Amino acid sequence: GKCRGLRTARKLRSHRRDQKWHDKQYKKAHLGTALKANPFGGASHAKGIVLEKVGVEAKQPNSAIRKCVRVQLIKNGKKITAFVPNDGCLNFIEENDEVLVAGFGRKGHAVGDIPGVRFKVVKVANVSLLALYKGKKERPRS
Amino acid sequence: VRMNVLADALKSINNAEKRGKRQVLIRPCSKVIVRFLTVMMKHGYIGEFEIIDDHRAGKIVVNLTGRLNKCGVISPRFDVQLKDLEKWQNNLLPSRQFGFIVLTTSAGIMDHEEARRKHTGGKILGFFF
Amino acid sequence: GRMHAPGKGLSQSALPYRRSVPTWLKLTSDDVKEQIYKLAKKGLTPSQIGVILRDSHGVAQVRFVTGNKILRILKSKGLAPDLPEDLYHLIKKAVAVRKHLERNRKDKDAKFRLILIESRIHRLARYYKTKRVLPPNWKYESSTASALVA
RNA sequence: GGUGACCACGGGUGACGGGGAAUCAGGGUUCGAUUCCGGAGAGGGAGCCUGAGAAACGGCUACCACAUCCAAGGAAGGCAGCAGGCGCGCAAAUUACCCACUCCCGACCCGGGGAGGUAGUGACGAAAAAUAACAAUACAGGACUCUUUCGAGGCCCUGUAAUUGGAAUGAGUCCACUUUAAAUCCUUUAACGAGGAUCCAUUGGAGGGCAAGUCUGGUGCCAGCAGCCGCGGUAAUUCCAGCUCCAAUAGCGUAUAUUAAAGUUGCUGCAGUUAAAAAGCUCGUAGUUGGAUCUUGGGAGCGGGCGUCCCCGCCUUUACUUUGAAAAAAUUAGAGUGUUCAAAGCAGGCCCGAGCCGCCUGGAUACCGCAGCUAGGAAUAAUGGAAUAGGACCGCGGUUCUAUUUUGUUGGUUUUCGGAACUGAGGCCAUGAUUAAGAGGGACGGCCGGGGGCAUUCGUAUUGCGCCGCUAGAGGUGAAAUUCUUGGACCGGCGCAAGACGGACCAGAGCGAAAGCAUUUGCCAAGAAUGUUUUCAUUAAUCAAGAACGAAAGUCGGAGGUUCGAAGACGAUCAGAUACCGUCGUAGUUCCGACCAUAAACGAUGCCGACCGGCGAUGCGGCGGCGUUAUUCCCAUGACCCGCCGGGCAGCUUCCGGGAAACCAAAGUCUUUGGGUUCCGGGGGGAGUAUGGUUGCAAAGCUGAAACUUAAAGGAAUUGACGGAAGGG
RNA sequence: GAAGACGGUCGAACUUGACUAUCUAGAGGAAGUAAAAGUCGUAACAAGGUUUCCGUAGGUGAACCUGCGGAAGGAUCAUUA
RNA sequence: CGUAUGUUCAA
Ligand SMILES: [K+]
Ligand SMILES: [K+]
Ligand SMILES: [K+]
Ligand SMILES: [K+]
Ligand SMILES: [K+]
Ligand SMILES: [K+]
Ligand SMILES: [K+]
Ligand SMILES: [Mg+2]
Ligand SMILES: [Mg+2]
Ligand SMILES: [Mg+2]
Ligand SMILES: [Mg+2]
Ligand SMILES: [Mg+2]
Ligand SMILES: [Mg+2]
Ligand SMILES: [Mg+2]
Ligand SMILES: [Mg+2]
Ligand SMILES: [Mg+2]
Ligand SMILES: [Mg+2]
Ligand SMILES: [Mg+2]
Ligand SMILES: [Mg+2]
Ligand SMILES: [Mg+2]
Ligand SMILES: [Mg+2]
Ligand SMILES: [Mg+2]
Ligand SMILES: [Mg+2]
Ligand SMILES: [Mg+2]
Ligand SMILES: [Mg+2]
Ligand SMILES: [Mg+2]
Ligand SMILES: [Mg+2]
Ligand SMILES: [Mg+2]
Ligand SMILES: [Mg+2]
Ligand SMILES: [Mg+2]
Ligand SMILES: [Mg+2]
Ligand SMILES: [Mg+2]
Ligand SMILES: [Mg+2]
Ligand SMILES: [Mg+2]
Ligand SMILES: [Mg+2]
Ligand SMILES: [Mg+2]
Ligand SMILES: [Mg+2]
Ligand SMILES: [Mg+2]
Ligand SMILES: [Mg+2]
Ligand SMILES: [Mg+2]
Ligand SMILES: [Mg+2]
Ligand SMILES: [Mg+2]
Ligand SMILES: [Mg+2]
Ligand SMILES: [Mg+2]
Ligand SMILES: [Mg+2]
Ligand SMILES: [Mg+2]
Ligand SMILES: [Mg+2]
Ligand SMILES: [Mg+2]
Ligand SMILES: [Mg+2]
Ligand SMILES: [Mg+2]
Ligand SMILES: [Mg+2]
Ligand SMILES: [Mg+2]
Ligand SMILES: [Mg+2]
Ligand SMILES: [Mg+2]
Ligand SMILES: [Mg+2]
Ligand SMILES: [Mg+2]
Ligand SMILES: [Mg+2]
Ligand SMILES: [Mg+2]
Ligand SMILES: [Mg+2]
Ligand SMILES: [Mg+2]
Ligand SMILES: [Mg+2]
Ligand SMILES: [Mg+2]
Ligand SMILES: [Mg+2]
Repeated sequence: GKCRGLRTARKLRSHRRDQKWHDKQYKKAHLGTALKANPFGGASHAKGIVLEKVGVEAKQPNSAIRKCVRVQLIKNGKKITAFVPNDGCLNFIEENDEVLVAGFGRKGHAVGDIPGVRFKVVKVANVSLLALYKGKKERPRS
Repeated sequence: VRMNVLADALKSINNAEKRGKRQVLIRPCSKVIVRFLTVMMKHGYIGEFEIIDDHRAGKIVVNLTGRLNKCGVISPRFDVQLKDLEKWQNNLLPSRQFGFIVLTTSAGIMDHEEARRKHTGGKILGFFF
Repeated sequence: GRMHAPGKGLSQSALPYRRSVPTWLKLTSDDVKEQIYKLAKKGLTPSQIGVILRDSHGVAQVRFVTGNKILRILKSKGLAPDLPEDLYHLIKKAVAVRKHLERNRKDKDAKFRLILIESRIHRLARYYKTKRVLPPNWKYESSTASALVA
């Protein structure tokens, strides 16, 4: 069992320090590799340029074509796949547009049936996807 | 090896108490054991006990009254200040209505309520309820 | 249990409660202490000296008859061994095991037992050095230890 | 020399430090660039002048980077001050007014201050708070009483851009007035200003978790939704819509860091037989932990709160505990106080009559860890005093040294004087050593064991060979064939040679730290247990580093090579058969010497210690006891029988108790949670992979990540189904 | 008493080299992961049709097969003087 | 003696 002597504060402190590296929640935030590898670089959002529109096949047991875009982030040049939510929102997006991208809500993990997509589009052409979807504003037509 | 005679004694009393025995043999015996037993006697949790002299550490035979729920030792003997005594009571005793924490203080070995009255903190020995 | 074995044996001596000398012992404290001197001078270890006194002279505990332990009696008379008997016997065993290994180098068991024996020697010698019984720099030299014992 | 496993040195830091912030059972986790204090820097370094004070940058000099002007000779620069621009980004305001406040500098009551104040932008965040209210008619409905139960009357209440009706008001606009340095907003006021009071509340959701439709239309595993489970394949409670309803509300949704939830980092307080996990095993230094034992019944008054009880007492080690001092403010808790309430602020309140010098106040308090300091306590834990007495204490005799004094006309003092050393003889102390641990070491005694090493001996079998006999087959298999064979195979007999192996006896038996260990005899050293009125006296437990041993396979050098047999060859089998089957057969298997360090190295279960039910055995040791048998009688000793004790391998039973259960007398003595200590797990993968280090002849061993991916993977047990499983039909 | 100079000191900076940290290009090579309806076999799950699994070693399209030692998490808690 | 296999989702 664990040591309990009155002079074991160092041993108990040292052991908890070592064993704290063995849960991925701590090692993700305290190693630095995760932050370096993070496409957003520790940011909640990131801007980028739509390289192309791509369709992702939904995982079994579902069947659908999830609409996404390949985006190259401005701040670091990394390439990510961002899901485009809602029914006809992919039509608003065109090639080589500035898009504000956010996370999918699972802190760096895929959400639902879309395989390997960890990001979603919030604004396109500096106008919100929701306001476009709800008819508040229109794709900056020049 | 045996690092704590008091731990061995209190565990032996606890096991015989749960088994419904009327008497328990305690070996070896120490002043700390006898003073601890006396604190339980003054509160009625155990009956008379007879220390037996063997020109050695000593053996004891305790008469059990079927009143102990648990007599446990605390290792190591943490230093207990008066302010921290309440947080020890909430952690070691089933309620404040009964049960005692045995402290070794400069004044002497005593329960937690007598220590509060004498305004002396000390090192914790064990508890019973 | 044993420090260098899995055994948990209990065999030992149970000393009686009564420390007083019995009435049937006609041997006085001095007379017993002079008999100790003959046996130690004859080359017997304190351990052995107690057996001859207990087996044939009725002296159950020299300490009870004389008030002093045998080794403590021998120290006063100057007959005490240079090396403590327990340490001496562990060194003697190590020499015998090491003699066996020189001619039986395939005896991996004897190699294992020797490490245990030398471990007990160092634990014992560490204790004697602390209580200042052995010089502050006594070291067991397996090469030169054969001359000390037998 | 100094520093280091009590972590030095080196590296990292999305590190300025603290007061503090968020979260809150207790313990704790995270944040602290940021208005207060401390520090540091002014594009990067360096060097300086002046000055009390600077290594100053709204000082200078040089260099470096960048950059401006030029007539090309030169000259000039520093916003991490306030604005403002650009760039970067997910990400942050006016090139506004003022010294009135607050305070600072100066020769100074007078000047100045982008310090600071004021307004602007401002859904960062916080506080207060509209978006109606009422009355009657109406229609259901309750409601209150009576009555044929029905029914009726008045009355209270609710749904209706119901039918209305006229009351009220502030958002708004807008005189003045106040505010203020000047303004502003707020506060007040006059005017005006509400019926669809269109002066029109949103954002999310409506299968579950989780409050709210199985309404209607559209689509048809598409489009989409969906944090998770899941919805959608032509009647979708989930998509897209309409209607309705629900949640919060001037605010809601989403992303991301972090906290609780997480006893999912466990000190409190988790796990490690089977779910993830105890190192193959042992030794061992740091570390951690460590048996018992030294003044306790103690005059009370220190009662009758009656006691042969009491709170009260009076028969200078270290940790610890109690106390006192000092510990910025703000923040936090908290007292007072109608900011109108409130977040806030530190104000306010009484008395009108004279303010004759108005009075009456408040501007608390607590916490400030650790260390340090102070004064008590003396249990607990550690440590020390006499053992070659080099001992405590009391006086005694000497050999010495030095200041003051004890002689005030000097000096010599007649000096004495006390202290500090060395030294001798004494007396005296009850003279001085706790115990001997169901802790350990060691001695001895008689045993005991497939424990280890060396040598030796025997056994039959397998294979080969020689001779002899008879004979045509033998072998092998599911069937075969490869194969051996009248050159006589196989089989039978005799004999020889080699190498391996040690059957049966052989057990839920023994021994060893594990790995492992079995023919006889000899030799060598070792070991547990038991027995002991022997000895030592805490010498111990566990263990980072470190070290010995470590099946099999594998590797290196030498010897040997029967048997088996990776590889290989072949014959079968088969759709194929690189296999299972068969015939051969290399390495190896064997001995010696050097490596290797891994196994389902398993009891998948660390070690040491204590306690907790019963029963029959069993092996070792000892003790006791009818009887049987041999030892010819005796004696003891063996074989057997009946018990006991101790150490061990186990077994049965049990509602000890535990556990998810299987089960476990330990895997129990655990929310009634703490004997000591080592290793080690934190969803499944990626992966024991990459990479660096290290070891190795090699094979590899050890140490050991990350990116990314995923909503299960897994344990135990249940019911079914299935089985080229069994049993009965 | 100015310019100026020998020497000393502090010493930016520049060149060269060394060490180190991070990022990054790369023919080719060799992995891993994901993905509604690909090809070859059938290795594991029942005695999975050769019980399975561990270590080690060799071999083969691929799962795997084979040798040697081990485990039962087995398909046996048991086999009789 | 001797044989292998059974497209995706769906109660
Ligand atoms: K001013
Ligand atoms: K709907
Ligand atoms: K708790
Ligand atoms: K023959
Ligand atoms: K037994
Ligand atoms: K089943
Ligand atoms: K499907
Ligand atoms: Mg976690
Ligand atoms: Mg699919
Ligand atoms: Mg579906
Ligand atoms: Mg999923
Ligand atoms: Mg022994
Ligand atoms: Mg040990
Ligand atoms: Mg013994
Ligand atoms: Mg920094
Ligand atoms: Mg910080
Ligand atoms: Mg700060
Ligand atoms: Mg910063
Ligand atoms: Mg500051
Ligand atoms: Mg400065
Ligand atoms: Mg700058
Ligand atoms: Mg400067
Ligand atoms: Mg400036
Ligand atoms: Mg300045
Ligand atoms: Mg600026
Ligand atoms: Mg002025
Ligand atoms: Mg409105
Ligand atoms: Mg829901
Ligand atoms: Mg509901
Ligand atoms: Mg339809
Ligand atoms: Mg857990
Ligand atoms: Mg496991
Ligand atoms: Mg183990
Ligand atoms: Mg140690
Ligand atoms: Mg103790
Ligand atoms: Mg407050
Ligand atoms: Mg045999
Ligand atoms: Mg090690
Ligand atoms: Mg070795
Ligand atoms: Mg081997
Ligand atoms: Mg070999
Ligand atoms: Mg060889
Ligand atoms: Mg073939
Ligand atoms: Mg063969
Ligand atoms: Mg291993
Ligand atoms: Mg294991
Ligand atoms: Mg050990
Ligand atoms: Mg035995
Ligand atoms: Mg626990
Ligand atoms: Mg994991
Ligand atoms: Mg490596
Ligand atoms: Mg799923
Ligand atoms: Mg498993
Ligand atoms: Mg197989
Ligand atoms: Mg198969
Ligand atoms: Mg098989
Ligand atoms: Mg199987
Ligand atoms: Mg092959
Ligand atoms: Mg093969
Ligand atoms: Mg197929
Ligand atoms: Mg098919
Ligand atoms: Mg199928
Ligand atoms: Mg169906």
